[PDB]
Amino acid sequence: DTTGDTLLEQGELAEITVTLAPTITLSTNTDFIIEVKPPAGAVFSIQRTTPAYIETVNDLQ
Amino acid sequence: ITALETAIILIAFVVVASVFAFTILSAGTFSTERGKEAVYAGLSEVRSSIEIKGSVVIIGE
Repeated sequence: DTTGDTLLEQGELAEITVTLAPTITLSTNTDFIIEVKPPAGAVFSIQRTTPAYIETVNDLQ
Repeated sequence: ITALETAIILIAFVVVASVFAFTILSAGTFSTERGKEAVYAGLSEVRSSIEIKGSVVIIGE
């Protein structure tokens, strides 16, 4: 907020929002995977399963 | 008498020495250059690796 720094170091915390509204269609009872590839370090992925009834805000634990 | 000839033989050997000196001068430079490239070439090869990041995906027709 003060400078323009965009490095992630001790004490900082950032959330990430991936928007797929019109371009990518996802619906109930489906399995999807989101893969993140940093320039260095681990390469992790996120596997979940869409619920059977979509609400405005859903939790996937 | 003996002085006159020894001048001629003296000139003969110095010329041969100089010509041999020039050739051994010229050759030493070439050998030095070739040794230098070998080190440079060797270092470049070791550092040129490649990794694989992420999964492998098959697309079926």
